[PDB]
Amino acid sequence: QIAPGQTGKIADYNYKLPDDFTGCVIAWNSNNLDSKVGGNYNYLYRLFRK
Amino acid sequence: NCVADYSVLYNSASFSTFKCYGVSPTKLNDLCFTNVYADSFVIRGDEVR
Repeated sequence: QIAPGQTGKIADYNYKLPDDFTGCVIAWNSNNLDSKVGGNYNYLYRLFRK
Repeated sequence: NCVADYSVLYNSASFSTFKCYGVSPTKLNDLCFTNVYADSFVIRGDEVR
């Protein structure tokens, strides 16, 4: 969902990328860095906006 | 002969292939249609393409 012209809860309710982007979206795995055994709930997500 | 609310499906957060062709997925709620045809199915994953 992190690319121009797309939709979705992140693309629509978190962070919109304009249709005329000039740049790069780089991403990697963070399984061994950001996850914990009991669950890492420090990252919050919205599902509802006006 | 009935009112269609496509937001229940579009914002259902349960689908994975909600692609739309010839109509903006966000604009079904505004458009009016003579009829819809809903085709039921059951196919494998690699074949949803």
